[PDB]
Amino acid sequence: AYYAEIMKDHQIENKKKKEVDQDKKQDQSMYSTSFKRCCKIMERMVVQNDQEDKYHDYRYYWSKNEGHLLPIWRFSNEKQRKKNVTSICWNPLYPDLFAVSLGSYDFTKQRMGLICLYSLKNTTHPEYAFNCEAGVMCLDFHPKSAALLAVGLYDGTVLVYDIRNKHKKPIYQSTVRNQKHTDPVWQVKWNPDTSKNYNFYSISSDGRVMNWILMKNKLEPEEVILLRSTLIGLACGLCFDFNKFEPHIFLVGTEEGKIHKCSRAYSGQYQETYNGHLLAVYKVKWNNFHPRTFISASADWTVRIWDSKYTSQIICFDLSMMVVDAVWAPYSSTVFACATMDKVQVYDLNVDKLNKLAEQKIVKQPKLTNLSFNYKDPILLVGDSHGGVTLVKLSPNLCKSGPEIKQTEDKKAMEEFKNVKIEDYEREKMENL
Amino acid sequence: MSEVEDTLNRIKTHKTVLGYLIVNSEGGVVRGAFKDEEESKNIANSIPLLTKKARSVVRDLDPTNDLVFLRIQTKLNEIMVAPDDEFSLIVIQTKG
Amino acid sequence: FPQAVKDLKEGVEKCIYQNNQIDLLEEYFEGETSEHVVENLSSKTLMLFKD
Amino acid sequence: NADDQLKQLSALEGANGYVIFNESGIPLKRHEKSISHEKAVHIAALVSDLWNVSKKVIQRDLKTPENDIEVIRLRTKHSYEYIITQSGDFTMLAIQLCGKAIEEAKKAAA
Amino acid sequence: DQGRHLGPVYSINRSNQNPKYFLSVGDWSCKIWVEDLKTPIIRTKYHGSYLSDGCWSPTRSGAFFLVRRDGWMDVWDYYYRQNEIAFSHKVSDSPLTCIKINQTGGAYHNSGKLCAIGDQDGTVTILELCDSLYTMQPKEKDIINEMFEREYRKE
Amino acid sequence: LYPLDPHVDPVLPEETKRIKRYYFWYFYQALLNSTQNSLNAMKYR
Amino acid sequence: FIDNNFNRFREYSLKLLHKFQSTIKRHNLTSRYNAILHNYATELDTIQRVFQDQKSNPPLVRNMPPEAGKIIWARHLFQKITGPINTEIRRYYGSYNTLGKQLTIYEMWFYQDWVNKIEQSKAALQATLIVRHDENKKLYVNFDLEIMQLIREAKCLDRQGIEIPESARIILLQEDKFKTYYNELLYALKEYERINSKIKPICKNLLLPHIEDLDLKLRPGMVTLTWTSMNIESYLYYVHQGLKKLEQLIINVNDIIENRIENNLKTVSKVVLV
Amino acid sequence: NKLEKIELGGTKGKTLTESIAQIFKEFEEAVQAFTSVSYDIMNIAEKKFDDDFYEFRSKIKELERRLASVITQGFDDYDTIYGRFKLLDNFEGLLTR
Repeated sequence: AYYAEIMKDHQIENKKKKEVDQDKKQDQSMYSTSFKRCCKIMERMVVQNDQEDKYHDYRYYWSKNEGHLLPIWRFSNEKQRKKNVTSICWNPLYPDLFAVSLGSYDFTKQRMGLICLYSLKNTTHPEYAFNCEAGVMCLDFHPKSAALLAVGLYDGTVLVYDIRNKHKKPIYQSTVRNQKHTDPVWQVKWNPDTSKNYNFYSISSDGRVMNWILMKNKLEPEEVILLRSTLIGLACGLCFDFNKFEPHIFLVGTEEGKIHKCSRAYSGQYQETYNGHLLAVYKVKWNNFHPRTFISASADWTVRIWDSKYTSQIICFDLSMMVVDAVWAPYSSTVFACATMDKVQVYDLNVDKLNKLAEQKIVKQPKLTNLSFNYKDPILLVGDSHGGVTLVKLSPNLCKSGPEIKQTEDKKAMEEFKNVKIEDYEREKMENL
Repeated sequence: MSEVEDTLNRIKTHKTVLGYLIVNSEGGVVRGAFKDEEESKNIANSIPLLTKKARSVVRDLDPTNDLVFLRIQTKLNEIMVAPDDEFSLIVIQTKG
Repeated sequence: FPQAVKDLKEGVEKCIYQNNQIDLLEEYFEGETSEHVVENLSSKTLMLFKD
Repeated sequence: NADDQLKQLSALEGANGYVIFNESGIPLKRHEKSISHEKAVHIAALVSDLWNVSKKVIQRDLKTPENDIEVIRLRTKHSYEYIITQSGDFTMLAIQLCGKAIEEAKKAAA
Repeated sequence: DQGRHLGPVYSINRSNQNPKYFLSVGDWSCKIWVEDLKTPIIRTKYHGSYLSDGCWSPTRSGAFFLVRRDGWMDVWDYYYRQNEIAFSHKVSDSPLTCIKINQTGGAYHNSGKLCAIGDQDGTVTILELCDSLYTMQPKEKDIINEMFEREYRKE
Repeated sequence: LYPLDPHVDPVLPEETKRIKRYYFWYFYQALLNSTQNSLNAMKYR
Repeated sequence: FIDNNFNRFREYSLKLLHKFQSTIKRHNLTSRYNAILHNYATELDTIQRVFQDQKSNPPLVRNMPPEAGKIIWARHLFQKITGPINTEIRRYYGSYNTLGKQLTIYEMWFYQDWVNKIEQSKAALQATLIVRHDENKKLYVNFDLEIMQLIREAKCLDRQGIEIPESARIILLQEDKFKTYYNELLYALKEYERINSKIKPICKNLLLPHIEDLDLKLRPGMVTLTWTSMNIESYLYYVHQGLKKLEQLIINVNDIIENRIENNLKTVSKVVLV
Repeated sequence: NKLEKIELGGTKGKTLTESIAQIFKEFEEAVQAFTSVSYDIMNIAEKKFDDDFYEFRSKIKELERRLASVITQGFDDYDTIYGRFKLLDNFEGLLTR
């Protein structure tokens, strides 16, 4: 009552939410926006009580040169068992919400692809669905505004979505008039810079690195570089990555097998080439907390660690089964994960020089299409060939500043002692060879 | 819409859930999806009074702060209620 | 009383832990609208004049 | 020994306050951050009614013989969370926050 | 010398926002000038048939509307793109002999919203433009001043 | 005015009448809705 | 310490040579040679077991056709078996018992596939331009999946470096074109469908003979062209001209109906005259 | 030195001139390092200048590749035979052989 008289006293920003409601008497009365929240909350809290045993483990089960990987939850759909997981990504704002992009591998068989944004909140079905025309190969989130979702699919069409929008149609599309690349788009990434609107980067198997800029009801394409010898056509490209320290320098993997370092500055020239690999490189990724160092994972069952200055690899990691993808750990440098024919394998360079710390089989029935790392917590995501996406929390035996616990009290060390330790390890391999 | 009417169908189909019952602000049954009617009639009358009584508890301590979600936990059963001004959603989930 | 407060708190400590795992009420992109939305340039002919 | 648990409860992440009640209604022990005796008499009257009402209703109005309530979790606006348990005769009402409100409380302290 | 139009200069106009900068719509190709310089700063393409008339948006410095004797109107919004047309629109099969735009607004219709266009048939169409085209976009007047200053340094 | 193909028939004279009759019938329906709005205001007073 | 390094080895065969450079200065050399040969034996044995399990249903590279993928894999294995080889004769026999096989089987494999696929590709190429499915009653691109299959194979064989029949190379040289046409068509039809959705359902009868004007301009482009025409790129131009003429016509019609007439009708319905 | 003075003003703006400015700054660092003239003084007997030339020649070859990339961007912009011929005239004295 008292509060009602204060609103009458001070009529400044009069209370909206006018009582039009839904009405309609019968056949779906209201059941719509405040009540939707209550329905959504109820669902999650019903799940929570049945998964309480797994949720109590997930937070603080807490899992000397040994590692242990525990699979917790599997997110799948029985309609969507035909498609492969391909690319996965986490929202930069929210560490709970991640997006998986189901598409078709194996070429000869081709179906439609549905992008699924699974929240860690609700593990039963996705938070958002997105039906598309062909199989979605690459997915990514824009580091600044996590709503902006970058999509690549077959016939090299580039899609942009907003999670905010309710209608769930693509905000943007590439056409033949907007110079869309042919064949597919294996990898797609957002440019962190927001000075020139919103820069979206893509690579095709046609082999043209395309920079896309967001405009009002139009997409402006710009050819960054061409992949390009006594052969026919342009060289195929299966992955690219931009160095976070130097935005000019960016690496690109090829079907030829030869990885290339490339500048945004000079379009028709290569900075350097690496004639290490023998077959198609699936994923190249720069290491965290150090420049001029990166992993690549190729069809030829070998995972290799380069330094940009050197022309050949520093270390290789021969596994019998095919290497599918390798991804750097974000929390610590000198830690990466490699998935091979139902076998996920994590390494640490400080703990062991060659030998694997931990090897685990998340799921027995399928093969593993892709894995991606969370930046907030120690948790790896692992995709299956049957569109199933299992997460795995790593052991605390692996960590950073390990030699002595809380020694010297260096805040700078967490982004510098990591920069120093790979250099100290890098020198060791140069003495060996 | 598939989205409210599907999620409500999904939580019912979900294993170890006795039934979801929507209560109208005037203590009335909009949807009631339990096995025996006595339980559904009993839940329709009894629980929305507990939620109004439990709303006055949180309200007295801080009259800005309103009830968003109430969960009771009994010996055999759990009782979870998501109250709103237009409608209140009620569920009974057996403890694992 | 000594046994009750230990056994009580250990029962509440259990319920604190469960709710601290995940927020469960968080709404992803709550409030903030579409923001940038593509707007096609139209030209509506209101009225023709003529002799 | 019986004080160390009150110290152990503030140590749990999120925990603002606690208030314990007798079968009577008197508060046995409360936190210093939540108001002492003034709110502790107020917060007893509500929960003792809320409990005895709900205790009663589940045994009668649900028509379920032998099914006593064990916990009550009133979740609210902001990030408050009022947990009510019962060990023997005595009861209590803890108040936790969430990451967002914990972070807000740490910033306010800073 | 250089700026000489290939046909007669059928319409001149200068922006109400920045009066230093004026455009002249001669023959196929519109041009833009500066209040001292001899040669034009920005030539804008050629077009299908000649141009009869063209004017700046009184509200917005960036965009200016040309009308072609082919029948089409074509809009050049220099805030977004300097290479291509913003949008083109068929008004009549008969040619367009004149355009005028509403300076100052009242009742429902704000400034720069309605565009009266004169046809050779004798019909006069009034086009309600999009709520983006007449309304000012963020940092519009600053960007076009910087662009024109850059072009003045060019010449 | 649209040229389309020389050899194909320009339009059908039946359809040209239907549109006029439709947008006659649509205006008719609008004049009923207009009058019905008027008459409902007389019941309350 | 030497025993523990050997166990970790069974990539490691490369790391063993770095250790043997320091040991080269000082039967310690023979034992090292034996340990390297044992590491080669294991790798050959693991390949040998794999090649007898996978041969049937092998694991290909991502987006790879079934024929050329099964070739590349069996030539990937060849390149892996010929690393270790570069008493001491027994550990070459068992390897040459593999290298003797792969080529003899997976070359008889190649011929079999590629005399048989080419004749079926070229015919499937010279097959009109587009075909509508009588059940669908909608325009649809007539580009068989077997041509894109062949082209992508003919690329993958050039990359690993195998010599290709000149017939299968002619198609691969032109490739760049047959992608640009296929893209331009799939845009044209997605634009045609989009256009026939913009039209309001009251005027579909009215504007039927204009849709049958555009359709009639397509028909000679459909059947007469047979894909490999002299001037296909000329036809795609006339199509896009046609669609633009139908757009500007529809937008005029749709504009007067959506804006001028319907506003005047709405204002009448809310006019009240009391 | 002429490159700094050039203000093409064409199409997409500032972003190109900013890229030209950063290019001019890199040059200004190189010529400042050359001005140091440590030993040198056109001494034939000294084999130090020849090494300093090779260092400077490499920096110039890197600079000439950045100029060629900037010219190709600026040409892919104007999209008019007149605008493009005007661009050339600006760099007519700035052709690096």
